Amino acid sequence: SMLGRLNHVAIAVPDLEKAAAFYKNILGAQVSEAVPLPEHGVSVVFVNLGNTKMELLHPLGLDSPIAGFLQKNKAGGMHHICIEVDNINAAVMDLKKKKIRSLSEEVKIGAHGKPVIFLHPKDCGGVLVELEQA
Amino acid sequence: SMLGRLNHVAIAVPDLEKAAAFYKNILGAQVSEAVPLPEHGVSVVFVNLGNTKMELLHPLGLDSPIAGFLQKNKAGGMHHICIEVDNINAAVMDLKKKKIRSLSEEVKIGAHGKPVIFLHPKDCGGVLVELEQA
Ligand SMILES: [Co+2]
Ligand SMILES: [Co+2]
Repeated sequence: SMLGRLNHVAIAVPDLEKAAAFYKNILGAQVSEAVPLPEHGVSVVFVNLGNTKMELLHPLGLDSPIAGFLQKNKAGGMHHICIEVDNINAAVMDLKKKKIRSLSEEVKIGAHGKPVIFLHPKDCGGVLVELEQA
Repeated sequence: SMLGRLNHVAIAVPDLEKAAAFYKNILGAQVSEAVPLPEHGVSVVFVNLGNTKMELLHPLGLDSPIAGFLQKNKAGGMHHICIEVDNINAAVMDLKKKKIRSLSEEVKIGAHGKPVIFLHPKDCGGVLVELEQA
């Protein structure tokens, strides 16, 4: 099938250090060191749950894509899910053909250095969905 | 005691049939029939992504535990993540000993027929977390 695995659940957090330490030292998760991603305006910590990852995100620089989310959601919150696709270009053409209003039109290189597209919550799906080339 | 896999990401949706059909017929996901869970005050559709599932949730009756979420988030939204643990009782005692204010006291039987506990976003972790016995 075109649609694949859940690659990550992304959580925006107001304190990346504290969030990472909670998963690591309270819950006993496998947690990475923080990685700055300046191109993407965030810092990330990866929580490896074995089957998938949680990405803990915090703004990096004054123009972060998640800065506005953290003003609304001061305690942090679930920000998006990311599901893999076998072929992102075939997937974009298909979704364009289906004429869905949530499609974000332009394929960009995402935080993993692979092409992605975002579907906003505009067709009953209920969540921001990042689709990433597998 | 030891933390395990992500069992599900739960999404609250204002229209369960519309959300299910989006995943199935727009994204090409494997999607269950809607299952009412009256004891838990919701109806669920399971989206099987192979590595984990999405549980799409809609209120069933008046005092649904997600009814209040759906008033705040009219388009619906990510409601919780569920992570497995090998021993729910051990985890509850460990968490009670760590004195974390996110801990929700009562072990209940969840929709999967397994004991669960919830931790709220009160300790820098960013999301509602359900822990469920493996
Ligand atoms: Co992402
Ligand atoms: Co759940």
